[PDB]
Amino acid sequence: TQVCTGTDMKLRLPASPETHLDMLRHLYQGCQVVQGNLELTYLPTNASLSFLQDIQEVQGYVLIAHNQVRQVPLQRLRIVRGTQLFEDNYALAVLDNGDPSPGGLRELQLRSLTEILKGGVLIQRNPQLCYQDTILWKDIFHKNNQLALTLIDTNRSRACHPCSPMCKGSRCWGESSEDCQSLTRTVCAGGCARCKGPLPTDCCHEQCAAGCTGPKHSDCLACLHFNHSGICELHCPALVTYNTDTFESMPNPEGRYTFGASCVTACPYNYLSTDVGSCTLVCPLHNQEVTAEDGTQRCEKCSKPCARVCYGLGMEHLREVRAVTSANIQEFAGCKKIFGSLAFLPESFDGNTAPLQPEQLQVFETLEEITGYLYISAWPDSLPDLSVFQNLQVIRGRILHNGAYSLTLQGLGISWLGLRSLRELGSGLALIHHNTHLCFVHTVPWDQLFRNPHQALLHTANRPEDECVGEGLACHQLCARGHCWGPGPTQCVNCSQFLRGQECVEECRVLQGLPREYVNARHCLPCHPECQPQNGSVTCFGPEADQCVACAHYKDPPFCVARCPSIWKFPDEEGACQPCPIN
Amino acid sequence: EVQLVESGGGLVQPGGSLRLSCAASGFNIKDTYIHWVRQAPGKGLEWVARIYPTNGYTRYADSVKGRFTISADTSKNTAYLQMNSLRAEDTAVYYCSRWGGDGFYAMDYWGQGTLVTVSSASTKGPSVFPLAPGTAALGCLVKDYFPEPVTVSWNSGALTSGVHTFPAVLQSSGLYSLSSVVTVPSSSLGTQTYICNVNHKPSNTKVDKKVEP
Amino acid sequence: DIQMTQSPSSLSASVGDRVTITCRASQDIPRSISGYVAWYQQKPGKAPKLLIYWGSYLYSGVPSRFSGSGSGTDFTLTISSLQPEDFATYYCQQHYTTPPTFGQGTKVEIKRTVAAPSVFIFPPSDEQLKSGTASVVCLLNNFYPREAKVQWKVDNALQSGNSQESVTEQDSKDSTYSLSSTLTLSKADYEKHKVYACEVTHQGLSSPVTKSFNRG
Ligand SMILES: *[C@@H]1O[C@H](CO)[C@@H](O)[C@H](O)[C@H]1NC(C)=O
Ligand SMILES: *[C@@H]1O[C@H](CO)[C@@H](O)[C@H](O)[C@H]1NC(C)=O
Repeated sequence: TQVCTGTDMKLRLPASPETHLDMLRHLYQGCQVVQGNLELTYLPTNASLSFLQDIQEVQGYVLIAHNQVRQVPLQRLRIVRGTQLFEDNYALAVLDNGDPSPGGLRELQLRSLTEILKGGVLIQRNPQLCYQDTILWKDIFHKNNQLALTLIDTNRSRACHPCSPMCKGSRCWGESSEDCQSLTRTVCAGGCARCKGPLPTDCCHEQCAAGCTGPKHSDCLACLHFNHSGICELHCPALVTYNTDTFESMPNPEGRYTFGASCVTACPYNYLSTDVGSCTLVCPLHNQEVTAEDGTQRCEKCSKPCARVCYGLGMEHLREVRAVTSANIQEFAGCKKIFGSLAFLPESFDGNTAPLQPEQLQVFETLEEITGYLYISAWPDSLPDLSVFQNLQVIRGRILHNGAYSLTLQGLGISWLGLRSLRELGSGLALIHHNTHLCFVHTVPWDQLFRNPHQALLHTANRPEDECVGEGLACHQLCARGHCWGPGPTQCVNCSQFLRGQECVEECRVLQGLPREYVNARHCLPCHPECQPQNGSVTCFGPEADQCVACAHYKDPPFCVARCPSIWKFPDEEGACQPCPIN
Repeated sequence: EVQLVESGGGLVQPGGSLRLSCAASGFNIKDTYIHWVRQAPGKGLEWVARIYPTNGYTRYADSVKGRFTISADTSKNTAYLQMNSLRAEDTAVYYCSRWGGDGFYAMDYWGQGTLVTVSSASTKGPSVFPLAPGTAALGCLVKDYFPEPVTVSWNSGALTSGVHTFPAVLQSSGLYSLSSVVTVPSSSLGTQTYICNVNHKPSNTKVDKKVEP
Repeated sequence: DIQMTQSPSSLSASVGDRVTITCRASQDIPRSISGYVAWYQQKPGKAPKLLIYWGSYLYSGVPSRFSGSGSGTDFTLTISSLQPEDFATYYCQQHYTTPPTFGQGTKVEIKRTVAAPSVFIFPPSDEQLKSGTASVVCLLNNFYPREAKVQWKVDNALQSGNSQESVTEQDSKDSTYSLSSTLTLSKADYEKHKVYACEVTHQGLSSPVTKSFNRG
């Protein structure tokens, strides 16, 4: 699907090399527009990167570092926007790509790269790279970005074949004839921002951003601001228009929300609509999230000083805080929804700052939604599961660990997960690895929880499956479909038969049983104490003391009662609470 | 003292939804059960729902089952009745009543009732006409309105003797029409003053027309 | 479940006389409901008042002339000295089972000295005519018994089906009725004629009497 999210890992070492590349493949296969940063790092010689073929635009910056691979096929990339920048300076950073026959990047091959709207270029310590010293970078930088830094190292360990003789000014991205830099700014007639040629009638419209196949606002190679169904525009159409006489708001039916550099009739799945017409991943100040009956969340206005919210890591007062710890565990007391993330790390426990004791973890027993991510790299040996989050229902992943993962469990050796209420990972990837004693992984129906095709479970080095089956560690037979989060009848995704509390069971106690029960939506629920259990029949029709087939003791119609109330009554012949004759 | 007050009821389209609210007062409803009984126009009392607020347990007449939910917010000392999927047969006046103490299950206290009409028709506030007067009898003629009722009242609370406010009737057009009259001696006519204060809450409208020789 | 079945469904008695409404439970969970039935009084439009609970116990504020007895599944509300205030529908209820069910209701009505009406006839004023349509209304005030006919005569033409019938609930003090017959006609066949009539037949009349207005 055309728009993917990016990552945010900078130069940090991926913790699971064995799955690192499937994460990139999953993010990027089919993606044309990276809503974030494109970071390609720690890739070995034999890494196939064909899934990058379709990328045209990168909203953030592009980072290519510590790779032994020889080619990154980014030939379709037209435009880097530089919304964020590597080291707050660079839109493109190519660093340390080469061995510490042979390996390392040989040619950038960015032949469609015509526009860098903000930021500059850093290229350092690439032993086998050629042609980079050839490029007229000032042509690629936007008019308002001419003073972008360019810090470029040309130290190589080999000789370069010249640019193909096809190349105009001997400026190229590679030795091939399709690798000549095409210039779109410095070679233009008049004051033209971008042209497709030397004439003044080649010249692109003022709303295009990288070039054009013509003079119109529908002929742009990229939009400088917004794409409105094929037309590049300065802004989208407002959701509201004003009555020419009275100025009452009128819903504009050509109305659109802003999403990245697009106009859209509805924000996409995990995003929030604002009254301002944006699609955001977080309400801007003094707003509250409001959830329609569609499950479709809006950022509406605060009608007063807004209620209190539980922020998690990376929000408000917890913005700069690394881990959940003893110092801040009470911050979560009584929270049902956390705006932000929760990260548990070795320092959470092995502390000045104390050790977070396992029982304090119960604060999260009331937790149903996390809007950021959940990351666990440490967890007390004495707890076999993640049941303190039994009631967690959804992780949105509007913020993801390393830009990538919405759920992450590693180095724990818990024994099962037990996140039994977890029904949705709204976005982001699930990385579960290096949990020696962890079974019940493939017992979870992962893709019932995922919401878009760029999501998957990456898992390696947990307890091996044959070792789980060889100890009878499998879903209890009452769980439907063979899907569960741990051992026993409480851990099922759905009971085949009935539910008593959290326990799946074969039969409620309608006919045989110590405390007799009725049924309600495949639940076993108690008959009132004052119902006499009936041999060979149903004992009760519901919870209330007046839904017995017959009374255990006395009756004060309509209710079976333990004793007649002292407004003075007494038991008569047939057990009925008659009133005393004198008060 | 002790009372209940029904509210939030009036006019709805077929297949619509409305929320009746029953404001308890003078006792706490945790101590007893709260009932909704309804009455169609010129028909008997039909028990509709019960709730025991303490634990929220509810029971429903088969007719309303899975359409009206009844709930009770203990903090407010109030009980609600969320009607959904309103049929035409649900057109009636709705009283909320309580049961008494612990072992006393008669409906001892009742509210005043709110009318609920299920029909697609808008609210036209009527036009109020006069009529022409030893017996001096006169009248007002409030015509073409929907839906009921009408609070006629001659002066503040001055005239309540020989005062007859009639019931309404469905015209073939689909608009109601009543007549409100009053009698007094012929030695008065044009001396003091006589204004019938009519009211129609459904359309916020109000007229205070008069009668004269 | 249980069905309560009252009888009679309606009755008419005179002031001071003894009235007896019965109510009959219907089920195949019989036992003896006697002591677990209640009675309520309701007046037109107003909300029900509790009269009797646990079969025979008189609720506070209720006159003693109201009494209730019962045994088995058959119960009886007597009113030992009927008063004009007592005009109403009376309901029994059982709460021996859930849901608690009401009887169909017994309409009481006070049999009173026959009384002829004080007829009036009212025109559509200059306010009412400046509109699009009009309406002349014919009143029968403070009369008893209930039944009465009101024929319209535009000059001499006998009307078939262009009028409407409205009647008051029996008065709580004198227990008389009151009726309004109105003839639905616009300004179409209004400006035509000049002498509108209204004739009213009633048991308390020797012979139909009529009233009208003069246009000036
Ligand atoms: C504009 O978006 C449309 C899809 O609505 C697409 O066909 C076209 O390529 C886009 N144009 C630009 C310049 O991105
Ligand atoms: C069980 O799963 C079903 C989907 O089959 C879901 O609708 C339901 O809410 C779940 N029931 C529980 C565990 O309450």
